[PDB]
Amino acid sequence: VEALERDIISQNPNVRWDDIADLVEAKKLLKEAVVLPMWMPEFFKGIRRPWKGVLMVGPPGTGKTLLAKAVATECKTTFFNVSSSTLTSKYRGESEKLVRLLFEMARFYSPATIFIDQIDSICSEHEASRRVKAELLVQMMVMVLAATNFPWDIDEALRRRLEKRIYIPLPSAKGREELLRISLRDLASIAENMEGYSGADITNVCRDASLMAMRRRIEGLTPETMEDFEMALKKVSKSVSAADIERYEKWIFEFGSC
Repeated sequence: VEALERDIISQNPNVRWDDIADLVEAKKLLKEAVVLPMWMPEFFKGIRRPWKGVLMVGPPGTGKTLLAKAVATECKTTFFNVSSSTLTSKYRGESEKLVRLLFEMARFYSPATIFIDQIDSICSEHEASRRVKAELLVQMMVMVLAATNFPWDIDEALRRRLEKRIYIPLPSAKGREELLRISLRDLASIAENMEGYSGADITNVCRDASLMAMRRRIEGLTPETMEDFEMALKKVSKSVSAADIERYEKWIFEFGSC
């Protein structure tokens, strides 16, 4: 199916750079994307070129899929929001040669970016998954970006194809402080308290801390806040264990250029 590719994947129109805090990661993803540079080596000189594959690896809740659009929007490229899990699911019939055709569509549109979310979920209809991996290989001007919350389950075959591998981490004490701000409009001691908490764990621990405690004590007593935070801060987990965070750091030491 050609026409239906255009409405969902080809265009989910991206137009922003700096958003949702995460200032430390955005920078890193901005130093390796090198937009103000990257247009130029693309333009005229060879021997020095864009990365033949960029793998974003890291913990969830960092929203790397947003960071994809955030890169493609600055280089003024046509953006492709292709899920890796979507090709195996939505197209059983030999329509998977449409990975190749997809790349052909990218070449057609001069500036292009092909983001593949959930790369890890490929080898995991096995035969279909085997075919699509092959089409992805033979295909790999444009730009190709990948994303995985499980870098370890990426096979060594597609891994090598990824030239640049970068770690997209959780918000540090400064992001999680400002995420606290965004979720509310005293925040300092709360932010530095414990690492690991992702933006989602933050933007909900606020809500508990906000009124699940506040209203409860005004609805509790008679008719006729900082304490609540720490109280309801330990009624939520991080959903990313220190050991799991320890895992990403290890993978990026052994396969990533950090």
